[PDB]
Amino acid sequence: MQVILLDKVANLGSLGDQVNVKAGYARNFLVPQGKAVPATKKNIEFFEAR
Amino acid sequence: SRVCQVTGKRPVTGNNRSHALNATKRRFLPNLHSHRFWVESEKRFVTLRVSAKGMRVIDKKGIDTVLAELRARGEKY
RNA sequence: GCUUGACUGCGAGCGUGACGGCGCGAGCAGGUGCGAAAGCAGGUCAUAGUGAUCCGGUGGUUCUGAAUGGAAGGGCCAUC
RNA sequence: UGAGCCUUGAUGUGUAGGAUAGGUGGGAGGCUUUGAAGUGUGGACGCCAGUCUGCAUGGAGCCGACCUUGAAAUACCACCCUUUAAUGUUUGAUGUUCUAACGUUGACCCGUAAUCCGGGUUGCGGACAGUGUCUGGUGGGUAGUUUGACUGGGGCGGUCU
RNA sequence: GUUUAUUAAAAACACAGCACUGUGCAAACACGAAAGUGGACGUAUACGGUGUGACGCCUGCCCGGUGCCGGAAGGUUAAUUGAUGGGGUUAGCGCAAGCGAAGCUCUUGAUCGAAGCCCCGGUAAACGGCGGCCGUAACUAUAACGGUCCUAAGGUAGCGA
RNA sequence: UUUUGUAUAAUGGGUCAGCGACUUAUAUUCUGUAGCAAGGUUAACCGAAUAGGGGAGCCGAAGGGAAACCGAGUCUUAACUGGGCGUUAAGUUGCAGGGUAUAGACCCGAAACCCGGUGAUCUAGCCAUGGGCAGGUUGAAGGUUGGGUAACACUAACUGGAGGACCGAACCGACUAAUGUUGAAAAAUUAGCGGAUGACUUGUGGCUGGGGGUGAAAGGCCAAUCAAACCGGGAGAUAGCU
RNA sequence: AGGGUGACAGCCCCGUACACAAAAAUGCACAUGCUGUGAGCUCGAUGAGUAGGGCGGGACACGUGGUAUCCUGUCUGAAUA
RNA sequence: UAAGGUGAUAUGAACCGUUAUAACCGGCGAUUUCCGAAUGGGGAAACCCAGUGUGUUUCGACACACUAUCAUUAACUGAAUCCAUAGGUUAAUGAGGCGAACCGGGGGAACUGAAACAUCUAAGUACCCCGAGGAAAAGAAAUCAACCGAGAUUCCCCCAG
Repeated sequence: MQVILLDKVANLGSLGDQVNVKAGYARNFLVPQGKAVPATKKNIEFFEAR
Repeated sequence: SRVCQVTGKRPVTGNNRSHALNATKRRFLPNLHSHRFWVESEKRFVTLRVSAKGMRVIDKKGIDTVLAELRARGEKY
């Protein structure tokens, strides 16, 4: 879905991008291993402040 | 048991309505899967008996918010 | 030869069935066909050529229209 | 590799005709020294009929009802249709590789002097397998039932309006 | 040897043997909603199913039908995908005859689409089939033999009174 | 009792006494009776509790048509000389009874179906641990020596003791006949008969449960029973039958 | 009221109507004390894998029918006075 | 409260008491063997076999006390693995079981009726299972109504076969 990147990711990422990703590549790789977070419109200001 | 741990969904019964409307009893099994989840707060691979809808709920609420609901009703995980 | 009465709305009275029904019917109202006219024609000389109901299909009729204005559906007439 | 979508470029031989005219709109001046016609080639399309354009010679012009066409302009400016090509996005299909879901009735460590199970490491498979829902075929393995009546008893034959 | 305890002890059942087929182990198969177990702490010289029933001589012909095994260009084909078309409603426009935007909604279901079936090829120690009709020729007369019937093929060996 | 018809040799009763079968609840219609009368009448509830209060509501004095609608008329049709249905007949509430409806519905009686439990101390198969098979006979493989062979073969005694082997008690089974048939016995006795070192038999304990088990296969067995055990429940199943 | 006493009892007896009683335990009432709980006013905030939809069912008298509403096994999926 | 009394079959025997400690009845206690949720482990229920702690004018043997499982909380220890968790020990509190009906919820037939029977009916009935209470359940409107309004839920009578 709408996850935002956080790292030195390959060629879809620029340290934070709103992309259209699938659910299976979202969880177990990008959810809790690091590097992403689901964009529930509360975290879009919270981690950009970080 | 075939009970979803997150959403509490349990198998219900039904009928196989044919072309001649003959009633035959059967069950409605959920799309349950034993998925291994990772948490940041406890640093542990936590396996949970969840459904296909249960995976959809746990993505929006979060991996740690659902465990607060299992904490409140005394479930084990 | 000319033609659409193989008309529509009705119908006193009667035959015939346990019933559902079926069969005959002068006459009236409307509009016709034929004959100059009186008149005759509501199918075939008559009696066999048939199927109830339910659920629906089609056309017409605003008849009904679960707040109102419609509509869906139902009903009635024709018909499968 | 099949499709849409977005810029970017090509693309249109009924026939008379200065000539391989896409249609509607504004439209009698735009463009050229922010260097033009007209000649000379490379790449290229293709019904080899011709055309576009980089480079370059060139060194100051070409146009419009022009007469013809069922419809007039490479005079310019617009949104575009026909067909076609290459980048770029999007959605599917096919094939390869890979790991992180998932499988492990391979190995090892610990709970634990424990053949289960749970946790961890690692190997091998791997988005297959299998499961859930929906759905086509198969299915006496099983379940509920049906298989008519008159009839010189029943059956055979025959009949039912 | 076994069996109808309690009317049938056998020509029945079983039997080693033979043959077919399934099965590469987390096996096929089976008990179980499942877990798990049996199979088996076994590994195709093994296991499960099926028919036949020591041994000796042997086991012919026929794949059309029905089953199974594959093969697949096409036909047909579910869920799904919702392309078009029709209808209702009304902002507006028409003194009205009516028409009808957007949105919502009813309905219609082109295209996509697997196995199966049709189709194509095998398989009889698969279920099964192994037939008629006419014409002769030593004493009855055979059916050697000769035509036909294309439904796939018309009794081989051995036995029979 | 049932029949066209019973002394019927058609069914039923040994006798006596007790017991035993057209009910009840709620609705509706009809009749009788009683009250009021174009009106009649309450239900729950309240309650000075069978009074009284309560008129929610039901039924009747108006019908016709599918209906809108119209109305002593209405429908049918363009409209009916008409026609169909109505107007010109007092109902209503109790009580008793004759019926019907729903309930088991006059009483007794099925074979079976379904659910929840109980049983492998009998029997079928299996698992674990133990036991039993008197006596006699046939004399396999192997072994040794001699004969025999060019060398094996082959053969002779001796040795050895194999067998779902032979005969025959215990034990297990039940082929034939008699007795037995309200038996001594709800399958037995006597005399013959089969197996009897095996696919045997047996004690004790364990496992497999009903649409299931097990079955060297009879559709047998699963507590004197099995073409689906037993018990309890739905259940007063149902019966157009006696 | 009723029962008994040698056959049928208002006056024989137990009782009956009526009039009374609780050391102790306990029920229900009010009154007060104690410790927590929370009042009243103003200003807000508004319950998302949820409503709804496809397929497959179930429940509403209503059997999918033109079928509203409610529940959901499956697959998805809003708006924010 | 009392002049009688030691329950009954059931007498008899031996006694008690008569002016307040005979008996009878009521409240509160004491005792309460063994089995049974059975709870120290087992068990063919009324039996067997222990652990820890404590006690002897007789420190042998016996007697006294405690020791189930699960849930929460707290303390102490404690792996693979560094932290950390899993796990282990101990303590406090609570739960367990029985019981006739009623209530809610999870599952859920068939006979029969349809003059057969499959949709249907029987019927969410019987039964099974779980949970709770003196009642339970439901309960303050995303409810009805129709342009007037009503104002949670439950129960009864009508509407109405």
